[PDB]
Amino acid sequence: MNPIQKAWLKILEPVSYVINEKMAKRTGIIGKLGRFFAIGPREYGVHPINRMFIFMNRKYMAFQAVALHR
Amino acid sequence: LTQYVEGQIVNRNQLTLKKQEDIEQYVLKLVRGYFRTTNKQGLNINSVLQDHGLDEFDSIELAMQVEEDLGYVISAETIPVLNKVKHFVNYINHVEQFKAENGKAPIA
Amino acid sequence: GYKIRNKSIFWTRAGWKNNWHPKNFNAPRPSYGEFTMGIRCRNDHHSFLRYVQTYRNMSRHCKQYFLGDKQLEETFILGLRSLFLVPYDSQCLTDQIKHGGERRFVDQLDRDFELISYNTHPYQLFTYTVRNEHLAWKNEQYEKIQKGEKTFEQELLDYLDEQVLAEKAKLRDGQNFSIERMTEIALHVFRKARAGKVRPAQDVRGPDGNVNDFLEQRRPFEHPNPTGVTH
Amino acid sequence: PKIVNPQLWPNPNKLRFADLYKYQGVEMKKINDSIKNYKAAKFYIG
Amino acid sequence: SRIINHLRGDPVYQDNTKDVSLRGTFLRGKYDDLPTMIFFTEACDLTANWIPFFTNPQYDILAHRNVWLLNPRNFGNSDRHPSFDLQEMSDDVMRFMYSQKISMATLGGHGIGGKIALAVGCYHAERVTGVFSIDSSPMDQRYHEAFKEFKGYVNALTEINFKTWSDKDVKVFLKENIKDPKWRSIFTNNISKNAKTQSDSFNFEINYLNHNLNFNKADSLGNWAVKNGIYTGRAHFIFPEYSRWVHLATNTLPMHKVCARVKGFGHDIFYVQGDENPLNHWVYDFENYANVVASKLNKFLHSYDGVHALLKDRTEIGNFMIPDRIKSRNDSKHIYGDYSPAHLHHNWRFNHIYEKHDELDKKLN
Ligand SMILES: COC1=C(OC)C(=O)C(C/C=C(\C)CC/C=C(\C)CC/C=C(\C)CC/C=C(\C)CC/C=C(\C)CC/C=C(\C)CC/C=C(/C)CCC=C(C)C)=C(C)C1=O
Repeated sequence: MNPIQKAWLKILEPVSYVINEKMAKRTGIIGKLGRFFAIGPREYGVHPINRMFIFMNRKYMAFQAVALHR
Repeated sequence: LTQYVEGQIVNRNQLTLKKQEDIEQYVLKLVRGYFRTTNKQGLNINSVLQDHGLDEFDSIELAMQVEEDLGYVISAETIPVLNKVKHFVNYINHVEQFKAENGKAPIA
Repeated sequence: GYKIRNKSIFWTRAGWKNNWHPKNFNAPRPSYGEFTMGIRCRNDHHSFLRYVQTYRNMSRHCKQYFLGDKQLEETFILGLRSLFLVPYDSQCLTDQIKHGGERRFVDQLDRDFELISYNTHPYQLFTYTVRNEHLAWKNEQYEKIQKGEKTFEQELLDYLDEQVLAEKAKLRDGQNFSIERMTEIALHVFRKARAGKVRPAQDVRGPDGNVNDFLEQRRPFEHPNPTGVTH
Repeated sequence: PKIVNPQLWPNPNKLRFADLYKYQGVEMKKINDSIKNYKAAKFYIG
Repeated sequence: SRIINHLRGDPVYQDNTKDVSLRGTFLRGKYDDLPTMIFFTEACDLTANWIPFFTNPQYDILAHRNVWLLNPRNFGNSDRHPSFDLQEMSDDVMRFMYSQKISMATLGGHGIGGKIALAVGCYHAERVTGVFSIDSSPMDQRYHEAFKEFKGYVNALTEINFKTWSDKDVKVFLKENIKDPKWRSIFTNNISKNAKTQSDSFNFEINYLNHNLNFNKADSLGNWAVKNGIYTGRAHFIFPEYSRWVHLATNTLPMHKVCARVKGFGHDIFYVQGDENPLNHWVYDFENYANVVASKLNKFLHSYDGVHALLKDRTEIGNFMIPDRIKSRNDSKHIYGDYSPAHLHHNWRFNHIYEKHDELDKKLN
């Protein structure tokens, strides 16, 4: 979760009501459509790019300390 | 001149002994206050700190406390010879005489 | 369980388990005055006093951030001595080190003090974290005692004291309530209490006494698997 | 913000299943530590 | 007395392989409700010899599980039947578990006993939590030197006729024909005198056994047939470093070949550090070998036995969610997602613990 996801939720508050309360619990294709596009927290919502930067930043920074501490 | 004591800032007080009897009492109170000292009541003027669970590194902590209570600046060359209660008593006198004759503190 | 089988594991070209003077070609050789014109050497006889002042500094500079916690100052001292007593108690013959173990260890402790002077030594940051977690748990006990409430630690002691009475009231043939028996009683309670933290005791069943908790469960709608796919 | 729950299945009890509800907080806790550095660097960058 | 309880009965020769009942010793656990462990001793070997292993405070195995030291058919006090088909001998255990009201059990074995234990998991996996095999492998051992001696000794034992032979004639026969000290002692103690001192005989069926071994075909106990299949559940193998029965070089591959969940050496397969000694097969005698087996056994029972395949350890129960396959549930309005697999009570069928806890759950709400 992050602030940008929380902004979507405030904007999608009425949309969440229509899809989740009404559509998601119907039967038929209308239910399959609502349960599929259900609004909430992200499944597998992690961002590998952001995580990649964090790893290389920490790995490259430890090299700086060795190279600079002479 | 202030120090933390159990999370509270307390004003530190310095002592001025200028008397033999006051020195022997201060050192014993000092050595008996150290958590490593054994047989605190068996401690006397002629007690070897080694015989009470104290080593060279504990004499340093004691000297560090003498600077806190008296304001002295003890050099590293003088600490390793303080292995008895008698040694702290005689060193404290030599410092008081040096300042009373030379008008300055000994070389640190 | 498993022991090293190679008998020559601790063998070196300098002897068995020799980590003080490894064998090298350029070995130390003597010097003669009558034949020596000049020399460039860094060895001196100042390592002893540097070993003393280094202790006084590392001790006094660490206490600046203890906030007068007497119990922490005494604990830190025991840890500081364990760091300076390594050369005196080690298997390594520190008096036979290649070019002087005294200068080597002193120069090493000086690098630790430099980090201490900046309050950046990992032992310092580790001491702050360890102590804060301890005081948060001690203050929780204090807040519960001032309210007259019972601590989870006292409830165990009282539950263990009564179990000992029940177990010794039937131990009449013998009368040696060994420390072994006292121990397994406490561990059995700990294992049930340990599992109780994650699954508290709802009813007379006790801590972690519900089979239904171990039936098929699913992540809540509000917290799905963020790290990977689910199907 | 409150999230609408279709209530198709009952969510696990936080007391009995607490680890399932932790990841969300630690993620924001990471970001807050980063923001402390952004603010502390206002004078250096400026 | 109480902790040690071995049901008493007389062997019955059976013409039908389904009317076979198993008998053995039961070791009660320290605690009230514990899952059960069924352990099979070496062929022609006494169950009592394993009592000090399972009744040692240092190991404290009974603190974990109740132990059933059970004898297979044609061994010990159990019924007798010429067939040794692992499928038939496995059904015997399922009836015993039914007669004793055991829903599912942990299975163990020593040597050939390990095969019998693993066969039950291969034929009845839904009711077996784990398998712990000691100095055995699901492998053809007909040509192993250790088996040949056992196969050879059993054949020599067919020459003695207790009716005509005197007590001294027997003792002289064993020392000369049986060189191994342990096997010799095991066989001597297996000799028993029936009521009214009518005559002495072996507790095990010497005729049916020799035919199984002497014929030396697929049904032989040394053989492990492809018909036995694969074991789907938890399996841990422990054998001596220098063992005549399981050679570390190649006799570990059958475990991977037969057990699907076996990860490999260092995780589910271990060897005990030891010297070359033909007596290392009997780990329970030597403390050094036994201490490692017990520690590894207690670890398997505590953390690995009865744990779902895709979970690492018992610690992950309730905190690790397994992915679900699509279109695997009957409900059509089901949002497929990760789930923690269901782990049931060890005897949920023959008790009402679920019916009881359902009521208590309602009282909360
Ligand atoms: C200083 O010490 C050092 C380190 O720290 C120790 C290092 O880690 C390192 C190593 C360096 C790294 C680990 C970084 C690696 C990064 C690399 C290789 C490049 C990464 C490139 C990307 C992730 C792609 C980015 C692509 C885009 C931003 C384009 C898409 C976005 C668009 C078009 C949005 C428009 C953006 C702007 C107008 C810029 C304004 C900035 C904003 C934050 C506005 C954001 C606005 C919104 C609405 C979110 C070094 C060299 C170093 O010197």
